[PDB]
Amino acid sequence: NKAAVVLCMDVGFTMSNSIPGIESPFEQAKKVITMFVQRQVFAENKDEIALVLFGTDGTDNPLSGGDQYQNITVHRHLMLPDFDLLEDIESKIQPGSQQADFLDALIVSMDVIQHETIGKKFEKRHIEIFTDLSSRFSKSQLDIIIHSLKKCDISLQFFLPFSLGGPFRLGGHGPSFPLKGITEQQKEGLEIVKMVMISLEGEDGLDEIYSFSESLRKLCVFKKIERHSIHWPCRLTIGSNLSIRIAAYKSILQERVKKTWTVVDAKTLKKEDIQKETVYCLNDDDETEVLKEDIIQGFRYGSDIVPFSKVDEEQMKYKSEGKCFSVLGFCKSSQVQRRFFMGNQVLKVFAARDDEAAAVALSSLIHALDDLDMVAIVRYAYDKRANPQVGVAFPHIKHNYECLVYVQLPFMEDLRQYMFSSLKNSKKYAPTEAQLNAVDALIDSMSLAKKDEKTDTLEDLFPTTKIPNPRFQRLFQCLLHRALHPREPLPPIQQHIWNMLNPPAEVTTKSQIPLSKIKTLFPLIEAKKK
Amino acid sequence: GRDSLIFLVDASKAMFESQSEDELTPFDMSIQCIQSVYISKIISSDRDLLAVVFYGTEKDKNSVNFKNIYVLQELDNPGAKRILELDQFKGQQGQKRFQDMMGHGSDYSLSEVLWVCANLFSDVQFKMSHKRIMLFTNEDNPHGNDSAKASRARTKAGDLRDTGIFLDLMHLKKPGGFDISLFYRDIISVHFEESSKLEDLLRKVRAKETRKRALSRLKLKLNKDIVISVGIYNLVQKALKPPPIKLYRETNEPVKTKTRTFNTSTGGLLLPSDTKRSQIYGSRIILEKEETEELKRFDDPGLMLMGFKPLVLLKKHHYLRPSLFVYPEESLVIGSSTLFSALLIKCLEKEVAALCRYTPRRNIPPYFVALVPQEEELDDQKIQVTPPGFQLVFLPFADDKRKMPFTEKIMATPEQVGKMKAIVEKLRFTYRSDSFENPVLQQHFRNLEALALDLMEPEQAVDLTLPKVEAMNKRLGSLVDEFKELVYPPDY
DNA sequence: TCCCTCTAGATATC
DNA sequence: CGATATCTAGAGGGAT
Ligand SMILES: O=P(O)(O)O[C@H]1[C@H](OP(=O)(O)O)[C@@H](OP(=O)(O)O)[C@H](OP(=O)(O)O)[C@@H](OP(=O)(O)O)[C@H]1OP(=O)(O)O
Repeated sequence: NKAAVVLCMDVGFTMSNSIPGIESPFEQAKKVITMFVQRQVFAENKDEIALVLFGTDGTDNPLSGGDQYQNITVHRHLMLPDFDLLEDIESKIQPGSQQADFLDALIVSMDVIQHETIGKKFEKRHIEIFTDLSSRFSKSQLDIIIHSLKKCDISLQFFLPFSLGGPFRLGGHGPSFPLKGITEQQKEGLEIVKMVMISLEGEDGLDEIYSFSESLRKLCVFKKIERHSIHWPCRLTIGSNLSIRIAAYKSILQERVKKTWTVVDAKTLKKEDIQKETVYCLNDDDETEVLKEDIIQGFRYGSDIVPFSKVDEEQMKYKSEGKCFSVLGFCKSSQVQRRFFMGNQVLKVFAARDDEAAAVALSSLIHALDDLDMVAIVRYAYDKRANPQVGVAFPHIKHNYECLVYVQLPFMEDLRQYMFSSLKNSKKYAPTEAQLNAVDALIDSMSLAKKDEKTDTLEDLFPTTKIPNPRFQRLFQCLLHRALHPREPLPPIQQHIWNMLNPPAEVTTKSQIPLSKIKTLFPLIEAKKK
Repeated sequence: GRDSLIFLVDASKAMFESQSEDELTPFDMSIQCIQSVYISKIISSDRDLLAVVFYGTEKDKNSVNFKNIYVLQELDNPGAKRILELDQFKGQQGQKRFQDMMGHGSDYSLSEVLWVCANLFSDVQFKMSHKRIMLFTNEDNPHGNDSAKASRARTKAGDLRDTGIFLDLMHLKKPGGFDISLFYRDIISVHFEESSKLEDLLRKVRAKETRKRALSRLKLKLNKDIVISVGIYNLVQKALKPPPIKLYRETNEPVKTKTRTFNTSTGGLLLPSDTKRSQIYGSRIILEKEETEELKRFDDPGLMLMGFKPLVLLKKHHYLRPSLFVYPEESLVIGSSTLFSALLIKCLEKEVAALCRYTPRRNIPPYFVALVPQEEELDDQKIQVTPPGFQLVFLPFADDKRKMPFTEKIMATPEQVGKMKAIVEKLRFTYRSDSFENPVLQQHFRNLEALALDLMEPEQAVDLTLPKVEAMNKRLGSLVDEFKELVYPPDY
């Protein structure tokens, strides 16, 4: 169904303290909240969003009785997000001049979750706190806070101006605030949130504490909100006497814009005014209109045109048995190169839910395939109407689960045998020693990974697979700008998008000299003829 | 424009000898190869022009009435009737019919053969792009006893090359070996080896008949200044069932279709500037076409180099869409090939992949791709199995990856893993990229063949993708029972 | 001019 | 049992 999310944002006086050259924590938190609400609104999710601000000049919460929980305001209650919330976030919300306990704000958010969810059903209750932890706070309510979070099944996430684990660029890769450059109050707040997140879920609590710049280039805000995919039940058959009940999920599937652009009149802005239609005419000269009743579909077989009615086509089309996941045979993993992978999806195949025997059988098959370094060539058909496919199911073993990964393999008609001239045995295009040395230096300098910690672990300096698609955020920004400012032109791409789409500045700085050497060693002239 | 291919098959007395071998004679070899080429052209709906000419025969048929030259098919698009006429010569009975109606073993001169080929090439009144002749013969010195004939053939090959057509020879198996350098070195335009298997000759033909059409000629930008030009090719492209064409009911010619848009009230035609694009969220957004395109624009088309990443960081299970191939294009930027070769050599040596931002065309969001360095590898027949260059691997974004429900990891005992190892080893088989055909396309084109030739019952295709259930059951023996005993409970 | 990609719309099936 | 997914069908940019 849906989930209830409460956003607890710090608007205190210290949140506006802007170090020169770096955006203030208030602005970064506003950007993160704006991105979250934009995705929730323009994807038309049914999730419920509430906004709680602590540190405001005023006080508006259902706990103020007794001069308690002061300077905490519930800006928006649990309801479907709309453009009013986005407009309020962008302009209406202003930083305050007071200071509020972030634990008291967490209590207020928990109360909002507990009270406003009565009646409605929510699979997940999530609270996200945006703060800098640079304010005095009390620890008397900690134990009951943890108890209420655990017993009410409420998730938690924390966003801070500084990361937990040169020039600073918002949304960049690698720069972070100096951990020794934070105040003692910030250190105490960090210790307290660390202990809270240890209590809530364990060692992953550190993994669930993010920074504004880091979160701007990740989907961590929606991590506790994403709905799981639907399994595809089938049986993995090896022959006719061996069958294993399996469930398949789409691990990789390209995301597309669900909403579609509707063509409307430029004056009335109505779809019904415009109407399109197709009229058929003879392709030769003196074109005459051809009525629908004179139209019969056909097919091209070489130079011959073959009439073929739809009923006949469905009668004598290829018919498959139906659902199937059948092993054709096992081949060495070296014979299946990844350059032949086809299709537009990747399936991870698990055993059937709550099936110990199926789990044992699939684990046996996976471990046998892994030990012998073999893969399974399988025939895959989604249903009775889908075209059968041939693919490879190779083992994928992790510390928490095991599965088979299915990627479709090509047919004979899908291959194209082009002839390309060799580059090694070319006397005209053979680079000299100096050119090879220059390219070696460039490759060394422009490296995107390092062997840090001396533990033989490769650190990725540019993990692009964790970066969200910039098109969605850009489209959401443009749509929001058009909705709020109809008369203004579209805004330029946000700077943090470019920062997250570019390699770290250290790589660019290192690549200066080798690139100049390459330019002076490789002559490149554009052609003017042909 | 169009490009045309002429198949030139030798009908000499030595082409019908099996050489005490169980495999097909070289004549049947060539006939089946030409048939497979015709079928492949029809499947892909290619606009190629194909012709089949036999030389060394008794009976002759051509425009110039040259002796011992017979043109079975002129330059025209392939069709069902042509494939049937070619099948007439297939097999032992087909060879017999070929001898009866055709003749063999007569004397010939190559100069007249290439003259007839040139006349056939000039006969077609079409936009001719490239003209090619494939010569099927197992004779390495056709004119070893006639120096004048050899000189005339060499001169004809020379001025035919100067005309602008290509002439590649596909030598077949001959006892004692085939020597290209003997007489055919100076005629054809390293080289492949002899043909001893049908799919060998098929691959050798397809490696030359097919022409590379670049998907896009982009620019690989190392930085703002160092820019080289590369071509993008799709080495794998999912074959699609051809769309149907609407036809007139009685006359069956294709009918042109066009779309006209108007206003439902006035009825007059409206320009694209007379409409806008709209989206409704809740109870709410008007955008122009130009704005809808502009919001999708990030970078100029091309590849922008971000850095080099070790190959161990590219997960095999992160596949997103079929990969592309990157090769230098010296036509656009002079000196691109040298830099491309140096980059390929150094990337192969260091086992790193170039990470780039990929923009296919204007007004499209960028995608991160990895240029995996790939080295040329040849076959024992000198067939280029893998071209040299970079493989463009698409990297998924965070949105493309999908989280999945978790379960407790249940491990298997070593005995069960051993039984599964035995089962896997029993069903071991060698996999090749062309081991399977598309059942849907095969059945569709079988039905089309039956309808075109007015056959009452179409030939039923054999599904090679279906597992050999009986064969695999026999091969596995009783291992399945032991595996079920060790894994499955008695009640299940 | 045609191929490939993108984007809409339809729909039988689990 | 209906919402998800797959096959199928129309425009647009670019190499030829
Ligand atoms: O950066 P990577 O080396 O590619 O690691 C990824 C990443 O996880 P970690 O960085 O925490 O290890 C994926 O999750 P994201 O952080 O990108 O959201 C995770 O996905 P799943 O475990 O959910 O599948 C994936 O795992 P897998 O290989 O099963 O796809 C895992 O890969 P590795 O653990 O092998 O590094």
